[PDB]
Amino acid sequence: GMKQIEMKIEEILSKIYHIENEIARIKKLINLKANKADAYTKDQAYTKTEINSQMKQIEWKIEEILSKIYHIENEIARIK
Amino acid sequence: GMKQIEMKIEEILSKIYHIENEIARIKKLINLKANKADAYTKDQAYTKTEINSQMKQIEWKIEEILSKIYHIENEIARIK
Amino acid sequence: GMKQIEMKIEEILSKIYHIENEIARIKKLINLKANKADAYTKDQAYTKTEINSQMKQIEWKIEEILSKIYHIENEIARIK
Repeated sequence: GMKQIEMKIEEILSKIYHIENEIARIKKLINLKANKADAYTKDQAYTKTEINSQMKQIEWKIEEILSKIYHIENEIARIK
Repeated sequence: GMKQIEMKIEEILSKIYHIENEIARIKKLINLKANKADAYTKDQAYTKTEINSQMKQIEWKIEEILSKIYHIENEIARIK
Repeated sequence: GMKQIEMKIEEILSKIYHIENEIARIKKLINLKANKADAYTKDQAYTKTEINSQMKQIEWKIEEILSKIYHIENEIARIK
C-alpha cells in the first residue's frame, strides 16, 4: 500500500514538472502576440481596398481636371 | 493516516487533470491571437481619422482647382 | 515513511497552488492580446510610408496642375 502511494507521488511529480514546462513555453508564446493597446482594430484603420477606392476617386478627378486643361490649352492656341 | 493520504492523492490527481484541460483550452485561445510579426503597430499605420484629414486637404486643393478652371473657361468664352 | 509522504503531499499542493495562480495570470495576459479577427495583417493595410508615397504622388500632380493654371491665367491676361 505504501509502495503504491510512492509510485503515485512519482507520477504526480512528473506531471507537475511537465506542466511547469508547458507553462514556461506558453508564457514565451504569449510574448510574441500583439497587444490590443499596440494594434489597430478594424474600426480604426482602412484596408488596402478601402484606401485604393479613395485614391481611385482622386485619380478620376485628376483626369477630369487634366482633360479640361488640355481642352483650354487648345482653345487658347486657336485664339492666338 | 494512510486513507487520509489516499484522499489527498485523489484531490491532487483531479486538480492536475483539471489543470491539463485548462492548459489545452489556453493553447487554443493563444492561436486565435495575432502575432507581433504579422500585425502593424500604431506608429506604422495611419488611423481612419488621420487618413480622412489627409484626404480632406487634397479635396480642398481639388475644389480650388475646379473653381479656377470654371472661371478660366468663362474668361475664354467671353474672349470668343 | 508516512510522515515523509505527508511532507511531499504538502510540497505538491504548494506547487499546484503556484501553478493555478500562474494560469490565472496567463488568462489575464491573454485577454490583453489582440485577436486575429480584430486586427489587420500587414497584407491588408498600407504602412505610413506606403501612404506617404501615394500622397506625395498626388501632391506632385496637384503642383503640376496649379503651375499650369497659373501659366494659363497669365496667358489670358496677356490676350486681354
